[PDB]
Amino acid sequence: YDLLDCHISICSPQVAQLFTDNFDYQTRDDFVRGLLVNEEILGNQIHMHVTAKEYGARVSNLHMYSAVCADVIRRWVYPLTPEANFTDSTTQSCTHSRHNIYRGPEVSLGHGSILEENVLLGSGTVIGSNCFITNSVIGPGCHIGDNVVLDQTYLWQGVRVAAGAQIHQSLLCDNAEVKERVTLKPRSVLTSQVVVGPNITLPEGSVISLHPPDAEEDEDDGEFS
Amino acid sequence: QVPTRKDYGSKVSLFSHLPQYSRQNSLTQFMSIPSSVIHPAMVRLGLQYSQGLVSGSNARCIALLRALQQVIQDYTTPPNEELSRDLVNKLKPYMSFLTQCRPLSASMHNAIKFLNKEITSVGSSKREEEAKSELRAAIDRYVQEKIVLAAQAISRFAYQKISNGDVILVYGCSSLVSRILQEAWTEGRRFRVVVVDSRPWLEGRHTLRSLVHAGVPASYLLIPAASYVLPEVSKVLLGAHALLANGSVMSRVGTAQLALVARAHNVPVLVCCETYKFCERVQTDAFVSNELDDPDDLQCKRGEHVALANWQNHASLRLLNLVYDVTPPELVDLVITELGMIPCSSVPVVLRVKSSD
Amino acid sequence: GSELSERIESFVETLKRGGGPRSSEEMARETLGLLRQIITDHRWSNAGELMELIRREGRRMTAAQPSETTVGNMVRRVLKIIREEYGRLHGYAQLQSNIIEAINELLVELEGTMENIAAQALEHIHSNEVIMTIGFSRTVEAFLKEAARKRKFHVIVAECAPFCQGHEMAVNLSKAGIETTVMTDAAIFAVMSRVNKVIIGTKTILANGALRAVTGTHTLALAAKHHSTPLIVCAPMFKLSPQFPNEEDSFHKFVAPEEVLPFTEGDILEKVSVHCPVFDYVPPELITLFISNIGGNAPSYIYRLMSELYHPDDHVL
Amino acid sequence: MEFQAVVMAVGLPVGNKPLIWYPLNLLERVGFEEVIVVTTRDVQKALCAEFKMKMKPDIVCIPDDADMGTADSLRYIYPKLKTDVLVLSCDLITDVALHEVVDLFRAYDASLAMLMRKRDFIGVDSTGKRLLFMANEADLDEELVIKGSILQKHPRIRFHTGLVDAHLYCLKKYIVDFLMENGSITSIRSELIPYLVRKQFSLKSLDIYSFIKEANTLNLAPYDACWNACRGDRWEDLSR
Amino acid sequence: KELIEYFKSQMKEDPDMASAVAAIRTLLEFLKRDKGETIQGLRANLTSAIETLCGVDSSVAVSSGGELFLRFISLASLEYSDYSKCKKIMIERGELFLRRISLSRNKIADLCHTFIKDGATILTHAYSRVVLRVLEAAVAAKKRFSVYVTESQPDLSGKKMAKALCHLNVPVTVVLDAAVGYIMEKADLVIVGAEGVVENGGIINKIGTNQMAVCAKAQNKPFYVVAESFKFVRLFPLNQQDVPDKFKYHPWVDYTAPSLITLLFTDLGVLTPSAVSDELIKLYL
Repeated sequence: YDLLDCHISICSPQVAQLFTDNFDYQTRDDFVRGLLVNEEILGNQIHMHVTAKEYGARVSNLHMYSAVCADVIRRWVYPLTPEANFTDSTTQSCTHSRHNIYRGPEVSLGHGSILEENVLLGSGTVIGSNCFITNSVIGPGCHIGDNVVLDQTYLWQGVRVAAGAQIHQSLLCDNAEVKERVTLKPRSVLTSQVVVGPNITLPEGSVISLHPPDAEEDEDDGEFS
Repeated sequence: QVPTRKDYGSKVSLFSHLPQYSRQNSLTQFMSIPSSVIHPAMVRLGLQYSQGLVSGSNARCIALLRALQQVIQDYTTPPNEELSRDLVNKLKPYMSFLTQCRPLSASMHNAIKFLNKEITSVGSSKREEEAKSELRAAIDRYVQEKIVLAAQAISRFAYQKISNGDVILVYGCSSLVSRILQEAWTEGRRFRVVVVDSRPWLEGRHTLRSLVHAGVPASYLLIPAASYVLPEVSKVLLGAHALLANGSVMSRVGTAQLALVARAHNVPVLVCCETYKFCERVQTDAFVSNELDDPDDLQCKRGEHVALANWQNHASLRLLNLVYDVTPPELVDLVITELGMIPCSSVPVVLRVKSSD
Repeated sequence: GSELSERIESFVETLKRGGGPRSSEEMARETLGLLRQIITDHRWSNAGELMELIRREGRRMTAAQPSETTVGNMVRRVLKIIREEYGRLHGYAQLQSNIIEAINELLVELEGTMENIAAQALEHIHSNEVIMTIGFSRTVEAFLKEAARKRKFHVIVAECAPFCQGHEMAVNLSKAGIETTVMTDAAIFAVMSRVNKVIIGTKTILANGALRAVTGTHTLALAAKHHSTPLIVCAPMFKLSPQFPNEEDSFHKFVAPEEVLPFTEGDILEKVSVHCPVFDYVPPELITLFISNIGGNAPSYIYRLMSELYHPDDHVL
Repeated sequence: MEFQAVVMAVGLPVGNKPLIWYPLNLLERVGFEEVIVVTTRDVQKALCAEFKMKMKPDIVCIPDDADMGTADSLRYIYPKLKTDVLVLSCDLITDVALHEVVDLFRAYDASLAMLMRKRDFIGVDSTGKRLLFMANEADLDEELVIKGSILQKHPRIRFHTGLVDAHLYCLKKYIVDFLMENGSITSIRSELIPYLVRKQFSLKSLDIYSFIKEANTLNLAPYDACWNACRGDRWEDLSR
Repeated sequence: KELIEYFKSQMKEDPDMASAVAAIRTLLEFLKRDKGETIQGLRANLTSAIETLCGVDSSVAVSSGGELFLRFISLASLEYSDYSKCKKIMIERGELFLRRISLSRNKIADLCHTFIKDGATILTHAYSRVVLRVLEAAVAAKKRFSVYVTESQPDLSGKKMAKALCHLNVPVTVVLDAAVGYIMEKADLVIVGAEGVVENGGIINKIGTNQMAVCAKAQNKPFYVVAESFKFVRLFPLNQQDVPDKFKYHPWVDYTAPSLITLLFTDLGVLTPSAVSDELIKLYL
């Protein structure tokens, strides 16, 4: 039970042969669950390798996304680190400070803004005064207000956070916006320029997007309908 | 009766007088299964000491006193003898067997001394089970006060010193320092703790657990990263295992080195020790009296390049794993005892208070 | 042409991914061969155009890995060689073969470095001596394994906690019979009372005499300064860098924290902050003597080797 | 005294030597100054007179009933035991050094410690000493089931198939107290193993330990292992 | 508030009188004027008295003397069971303790001035009566030496010390307070008066002391510290902020490491700095 699946299954071309034969095998665990229960027909014993000194995982939740991102920021997938810039792009290069603080170019921090643990700042993300950012990834070209807290949060590019906003364990997608006097709860998802009006606190289960039936609701300049 | 354990591996030329045993073999291969020479509780204590299951000094002394309670409860009086001489004549093979299992800590030595002073001070006018219940009551009252009340007093004296927004550095595994940090986190102080660990015990992970089950933000690193983290560290809190007559701190092996780097980074160190872990015995280095663990404990798993696997085939190869070392009294600032905040230069003087003089 | 950029990009992502190759003298030979391939596969009229070119690819190669300074100081040494030849030819067409023969002279200088340190190694070892080293370096183990040919002494190889590479040094020195003692990294001040001198290597010598090296050796330098024992830094002259310590905080190389705290620790890995710096900073006041292939030098003499091997106009690269 | 050895006889000395002599000799080698032996009455209630004809220092032979089990054998000697119980059997000739199971009983303070030597599928933790599961298809309707708490607390469990019980146990006082308080158990090899293995999967709990030896093997009640007993006693009893 | 008025009347009537002895006399007068037959009722009144004496005077010796007086009251309350005889016992014992304290400075002078060589150089800090008493006993013992006194910028009292020494007709020189490292190599001994001694052996003094102490450490000069026994404080300042901030108010108090201090000169004698912790643990706060 001590085996986290990395889904890096290296194969022989007999896998494609058995997938051509068995049309009912839809995905990987279907293939292994059909291969293990039928042994004297189509024998094909699957072998295994266990890694103890290197990292490997994938993402399928907000939980897997948050855990893998917290492992990337805490350098568990070294050499693949954001300050190394393995993708050669000038808009993604960072410098590694103490306590895993990654700082990009032209950030323009303000007075009183404290970064304590596991903070990444992209290209051109302006940060106001008296902020408190921890365990979080901030995208490039963002705008942060004043007297804010941001813990375990994932801000993507183009977002705009006003003053007094308190954001915990959430995810903000591209070009987002939030007004003042807002406080976010854990496991909140904001998706592709959803604006949240003032004096509107979201519950724990919160996914708001532009599509009505796929998300829980659709927001506007006012959060009430 | 009781033989001696064979010395394992090639000993260091500087550590030729100190014994170096192995954990894979034990002394009970040539002993009775109903233990006749040694008490069954004593051989259970020796087996749980030699295998490394009880390694903390307070836990070692507590399990030693529990085994002594089981010895006294299962003790009878022979004819033509007194209890005060037959008990000290019978406990010395038990302590010698415990020494042959593992070199004794200073808390165990002071517990042996206090038990000898207690069981020689009983009167002949008392009965058998009367004196047995008196000695059991003295033992658990003694361990009750000079563990729990001393730990509470040391934690109360440490609460008025730890500030808010502080950074505390700890090393190793100990009950007292983790209790201090737990009571300071629950009492109202907001701080983060940096844990320093060293090979091959990896016991600080234990107190790392004791920092995350209480909700304290923690940081785990090793003794090469202590030089990197000590510019950030404001205060260093350490758990002393033994305090010597010149103010020296006999403790786990990464403490005097850590105290020297902390003094080089202008960070004051704060050892935490009780009066029953003191010594009138004094030493100035880690060479005249020290514990030697197994030479087979230093090998590692870095792929499949174990270089120290067949180390005994090399005749000119020496392997050494030190347990305790000695800090000079020039490096340690605080000694937080239940009587207050004393320097190291006050360590024997409190002993003059603790000898009822 | 194109094959030049093939080899350059292969070198760049080789430095980006891992340590390729393992030891540094092969890497310096690769850097000098790549630089002679760059100067033999291009066209220029002025030396300054090749100077701007080499500055650009030096910026690229140190942007591949900022922690490893050997490629950068080799680019800077080639730049100063080009500057010296342009200065001695200015006071035109024969410049290229002059830089070729100068790079060949630097290669003959560089292949015979460790054996020159071994030739001058007998001037620092007496009989029945206690030596303590840290990490693993082929220069120091070659030093000790040939100094044991005429002397008999003791070497205490202390392992380093991120990667215990001192076990390889212990089993390589124990084959020569130098009475090797293996210890941890926490007992250094526990054994500093008996160690007579400290003979270590390094990764990069800085401009002020300071040095980055394998981690835990600043503690060893502090203990050896406390006990007033001399420090022997057996280091070649391609680990000499003009990069100052306080410069954009890009000093330490942080690696994966698996070797400190494994992934099977539990749910407590989420609320913990584990750092693993594999390098450490030693100031020049905690260093007694450097040993290079040209001889022994003081930490109060590193500025002269800096001005003799590097130019102050190329510190930004 | 720490242990009181109990030797069971439920269906005996058919071989090159007496089958009762090897366990008693093993016991009397390392300590065990007083041995409680249980006589057989299922096949014939006359072997006790054959049991009192040896030359040991001290034996305790008791009469027993015909229809009885090992749990009933421990419940029969309950008012005469005051310490830990170390159970044996007659047809068990072992060259294994006995002190490993006693070291595992003392070092971890286990509630039951047993010895096996290479049907019954057992699962033991990766340390190789503490067991977690054991089952056979004599009492299993389904194929195999594993509790979730023992997988959350112990993520890798090594299973073994060819291991046979040598019937050398180490019981504590409260185990025999619960066995006397629960009279529904008749065969202690299937009762004290499975119920304590289920109760250990609860913090404060009990510990069960096992030693898998690779030196010799035990025997059986039938004639399947009666051919190798003489070959074992011709080459293993010369040192004893 | 009659307590602060009596304290200022006792402190302003004599310029040769310290603040701590005036605070102990004020505490004894308040205990004689209390007449409350209660142990805790007297302890709370004494604690409010020391609260007033610490809110009025920001000196460390005032709170130190009040804590010693409170420990003396606790010892006298724990000794005698009945309070009626214990009140007169406290009054007589406190009067005899004040009589012993009022002769302490002369004892320091005859037991301290023996160390100063003839033809030497003295380095001294700001104004206090103790170093004047030691130096006047030294010149009464027929000794000649050159004196360098720190000007002590926040209140120019070292110049008043130099004026009091020129009226004594001794060679004294006001040296610049930024020049205590300039004249350290000529100062073969550095004797200084302190206003409070913490438990490990360090001292609480005026702000220009501790740097001079490290000038005594790098240049191997014996840094002698002179202080009485009522200045013993049951505190442990680790860093320079770890002193209580009510005694600071440009800082006014510097903590001096006990490793930088050679000797102490108290009423018990010439002591190692480890003796203060011995007296403070048999005194038990």
